[PDB]
Amino acid sequence: SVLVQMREGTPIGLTGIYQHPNPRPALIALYEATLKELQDKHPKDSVYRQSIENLTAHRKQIVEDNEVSEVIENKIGAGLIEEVVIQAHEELELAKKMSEWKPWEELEEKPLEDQWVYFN
Amino acid sequence: NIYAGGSAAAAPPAGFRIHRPATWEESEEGALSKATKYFLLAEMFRGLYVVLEQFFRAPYTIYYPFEKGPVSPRFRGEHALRRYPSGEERCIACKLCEAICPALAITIDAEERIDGSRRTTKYDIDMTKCIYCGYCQESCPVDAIVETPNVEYATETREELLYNKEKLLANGDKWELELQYALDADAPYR
Amino acid sequence: GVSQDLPAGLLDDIYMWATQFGDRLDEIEELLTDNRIWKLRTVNIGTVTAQDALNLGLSGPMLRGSGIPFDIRKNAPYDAYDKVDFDVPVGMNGDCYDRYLIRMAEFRQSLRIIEQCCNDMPAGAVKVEDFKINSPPRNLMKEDMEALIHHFLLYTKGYSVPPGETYTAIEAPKGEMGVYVVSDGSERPYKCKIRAPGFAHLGAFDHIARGHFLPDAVAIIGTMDLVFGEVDR
Amino acid sequence: PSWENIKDIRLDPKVHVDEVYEPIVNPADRYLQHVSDLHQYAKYIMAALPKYIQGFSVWKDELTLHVAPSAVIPVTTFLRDNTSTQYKSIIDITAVDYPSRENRFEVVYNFLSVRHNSRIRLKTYATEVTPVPSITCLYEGANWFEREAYDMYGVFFEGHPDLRRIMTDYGFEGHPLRKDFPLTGYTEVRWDEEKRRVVYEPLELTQAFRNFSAGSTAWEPVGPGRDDRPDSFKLPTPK
Amino acid sequence: LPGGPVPVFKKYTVGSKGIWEKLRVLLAIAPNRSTGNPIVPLYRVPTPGSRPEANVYQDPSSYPTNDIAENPYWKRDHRRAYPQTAFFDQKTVTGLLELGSEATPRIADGEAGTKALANIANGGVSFTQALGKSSKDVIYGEVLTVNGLPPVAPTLAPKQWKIIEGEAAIYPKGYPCRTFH
Amino acid sequence: AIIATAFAETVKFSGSKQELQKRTLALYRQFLRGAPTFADLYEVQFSIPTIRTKIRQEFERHRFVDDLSIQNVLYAKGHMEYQECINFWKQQAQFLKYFPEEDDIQGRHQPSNFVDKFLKNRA
Amino acid sequence: PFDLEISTLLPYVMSIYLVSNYGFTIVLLFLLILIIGFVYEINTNALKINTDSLIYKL
Ligand SMILES: CCCCCCCCCCCCCCCCCC(=O)OC[C@H](COP(=O)(O)OCCN)OC(=O)CCCCCCCCCCCCCCCCC
Ligand code: SF4
Ligand code: SF4
Repeated sequence: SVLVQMREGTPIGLTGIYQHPNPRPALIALYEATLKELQDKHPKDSVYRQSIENLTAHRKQIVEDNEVSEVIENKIGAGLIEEVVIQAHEELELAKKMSEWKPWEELEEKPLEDQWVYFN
Repeated sequence: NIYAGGSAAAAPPAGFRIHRPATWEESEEGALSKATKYFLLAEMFRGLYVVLEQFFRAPYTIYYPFEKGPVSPRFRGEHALRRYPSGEERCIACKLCEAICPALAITIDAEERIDGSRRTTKYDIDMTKCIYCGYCQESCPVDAIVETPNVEYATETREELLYNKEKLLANGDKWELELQYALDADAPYR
Repeated sequence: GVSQDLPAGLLDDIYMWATQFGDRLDEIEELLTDNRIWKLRTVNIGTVTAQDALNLGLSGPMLRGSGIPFDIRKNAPYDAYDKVDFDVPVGMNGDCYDRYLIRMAEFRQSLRIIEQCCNDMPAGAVKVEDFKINSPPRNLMKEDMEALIHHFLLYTKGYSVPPGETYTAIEAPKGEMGVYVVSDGSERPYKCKIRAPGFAHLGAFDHIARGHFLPDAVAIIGTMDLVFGEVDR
Repeated sequence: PSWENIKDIRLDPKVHVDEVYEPIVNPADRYLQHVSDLHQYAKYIMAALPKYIQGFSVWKDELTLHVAPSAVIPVTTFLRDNTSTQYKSIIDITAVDYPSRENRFEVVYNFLSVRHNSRIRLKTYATEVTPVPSITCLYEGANWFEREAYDMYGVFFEGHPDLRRIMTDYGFEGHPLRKDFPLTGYTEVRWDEEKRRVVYEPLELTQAFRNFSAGSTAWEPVGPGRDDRPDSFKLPTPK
Repeated sequence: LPGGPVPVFKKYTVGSKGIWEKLRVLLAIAPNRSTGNPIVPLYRVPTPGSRPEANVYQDPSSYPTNDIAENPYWKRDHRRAYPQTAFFDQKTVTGLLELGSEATPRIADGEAGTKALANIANGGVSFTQALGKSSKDVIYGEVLTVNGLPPVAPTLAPKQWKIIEGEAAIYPKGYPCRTFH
Repeated sequence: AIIATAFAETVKFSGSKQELQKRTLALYRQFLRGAPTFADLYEVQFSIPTIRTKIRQEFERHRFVDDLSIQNVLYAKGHMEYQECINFWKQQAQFLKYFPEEDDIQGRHQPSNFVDKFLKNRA
Repeated sequence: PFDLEISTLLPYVMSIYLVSNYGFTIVLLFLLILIIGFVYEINTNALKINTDSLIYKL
């Protein structure tokens, strides 16, 4: 299991989000899981997979290279490290749903010719 | 450097994480002083004193209808139809006022006067539809319809609030001097 | 732009009022900020988390109270909000008391901006100088043929907007106010929907107010700051 | 040192300019680099969900994604939840009645990403009998907006927990923002003395609505405009 | 600290004089607070209907817009130079993927180029096949970033927040309201 | 969260006609059951059998509608109406809109053939 | 009960001098016994009327 969001303890400035005890390992665990889900259920050609792989690898390199939370969040550039953990969890869930939805296919519903005509 | 799903602007500002709240034991004030404030209601007495200070200041009230609040040249009250100094009406039935009125308050009819002039034969304003926006006054190219600074014309039935041509001309005749004041004051700004 | 230029003696009067609005604020704050009954009625009442604030569509103080520093005046600098200096207050607990503090400090920031504009008001026109959009000054309209034609057409037919659509939002005092207008190339809009912040707030009422007491519901309605012209249009 | 001798501002020397200089600039020019960025971003999104995105449009700083009604849940989830997008705030939901299309209504979603300081718009289509999937499961705020869209237009939102009129009177028949609904409605109310209650009656106006739209211009007013597309998004010409 | 207290005699409000002034200063919570009443000889005088500036006002204008000799209206007619709305469907994005772009072409000349444009505009290649044939160079340069990362949601004016602490803040340390600049 | 209200049913378009007729008959039963509640709430002069008669007429009006989507929409609107009535959201004024017949005779002249319609310019 | 306790002191305050230091002690004991019940009321909180973490199974 991974602790994603602490809902009590020390407030950090954003209501409902409290200080995470051990954030870096939770980030690492979530990044491993999302990488694994991409590699086992996403075609290697899909741009979705390529993008998310590169992004997750980048963030995981940053978290492993750096021990201090402030330095990590400065290098990630996406909020406090608690918010970063929540982002990683959310990307992970999105990847698992994308496996079932299969967006890499061809588009199933084509629009009618009249569908997107405006007054120009 | 290079960001992934983020940017320098999305990175937390310096000091975004708040300092941990202090416990009771790390308090500067002794328990006795805090209890003095607690039991004697210090800030409540400060509030009461601020309230009492107002009691000795000059009030703001004015004694209507013997005094009146400020009124400016631009004020928008009841409507009135103006004349030329020669006493000929200024409205030439161009009906721009009818076309711009956002509430469709204005109803106008026109035809060639017996002397050949283009004049109105019916000019009504429904004062219960009007929103007193003053577009009709900006529109008219001869300053014929204007809005007086008069607000005291409340009526006891609604039928008195349906102004016809005769009423609006009578208002213009009655308020011409004040209309001239407002015009002399604001015409350069129109 | 604006319909008419400022009257001649307005900047001085605004400044004269601005010299004493600070005290007028301090007196309200004397009655309210530290009163323990006020804090009893407002602390930890109507608490909203940051994430639920974003999820519910809340904006303005209702969102800045929960710790998120978002302000359209700073984020999407519109008008002269980039030429003036001001700060943005952000709460941390997301309760009625933080929102009250936020509003009380927005008073001060507004006073600062008003003073800056009183000091830096430039000269020039106040409306766009193309008489195909805004009407010409009446001294031209009564002497010039082109100006008279443009005045006639602007007040009878109106200007024609190029076709397209836009969603434009500003930081209204109650939060984010926006409009989604659809133009068909003609003089009359094809569609105009107004996004009123009060609508989203009152929508979030049932989530916020669950588990509170009836007087706390009154205080919550107060902090949502609803007008109900906004709510239903 | 007192208010009786406070200095008279009214007699202070005011600033005076002789000529005001305001350069002529097209206001769309400030958006050029950002329009290029939005184009790149939209290209990425289409490539990422080719099964769903039927197309996009870009106008100054507003990006629109066109999707079929079945694609709404996946695309909204991707927007809300992907790290590079994070469109956490629902702003509004609405419909626009196009009576020429086979599918009358087009449903519009605006989203806001406080993380990235960016907005996006997503469109779908629907008809008077085909519903759209409700996004209340994703965004709580969409509840009331979808009740408003239904009330005004009649568009159904499949999966909405409590879908009912929000604005119109109780027992109102008709969806007012439909282009075929008349301005003044079909009915009005008054107090009926015989029945001692507010009754509904066919509409009868004392003054009839004067539609001044008959005076629309007989000359095309604006023309074609100009295209602000970046050169990296225009098809190449052979040679 | 700018915006700090200013004394009551620099505020345009009536106040008190004589012995009552000393009484007020002795008995006031904050001696520098004004009473709220505007000074009658100073405030809103002369009245708006009797300003001398009305008889000198002229319509304001700005150069070069007011010039009588060098401005053709069509050079400054911004309404009709409005940006068109650019609609891109999957066929157009395809065409961009295969044939490249006007800025950086990947197309042959003569009939070959026109026929390539044609058969993409007919449906010869789908979007998914387009992406599959797409090389590493084109994917990284023209769909993702040169580093292979996806593009972040663009912002028109990036805002860098700073937090003001200490004496320059609005509230003191205790209160749960911080100052962002 | 924002939770549903009393007698709220999530919107679901039935994929098959039979599964829709099941819901339709349930809704009809709910209306018949609620009739006395409606008679108490809205202080009606008329009788419960007349409420039930009116409900039967309302359900009758769409007895021959074929296309499934239209039936789905009609059912959804009927349920919205039921929820409106049973929760006393509606007032007496709007409720009596449903009941135009129980008001008294409006006048002596309700034309039926061409000559009476013609005399009143309604031919 | 509390009303009865308060009104049971009326005879005491009307006879304080006559009961001297004796009645004094008796009424202290009476008051302390009642104070015990008041303590029970306070500690039982008699008149007074989502914090889980988010865990993902990776
Ligand atoms: C240091 C050693 C002292 C030894 C003991 C002292 C002997 C007795 C002291 C005399 C005064 C005692 C009575 C008042 C005590 C005030 C206690 C209090 O503050 O009540 C707090 C109560 C909520 O309780 P609590 O939870 O403890 O507050 C913390 C909230 N986070 O919330 C409240 O009830 C708010 C307080 C109620 C105030 C009522 C105000 C109504 C009338 C105002 C009276 C002011 C005087 C008016 C006269 C005009 C002025 C001349
Ligand atoms: S004030 Fe406005 S509503 Fe009234 S007549 Fe003039 S334009 Fe019409
Ligand atoms: S706009 Fe003025 S001149 Fe023209 S019809 Fe109206 S009142 Fe008369």
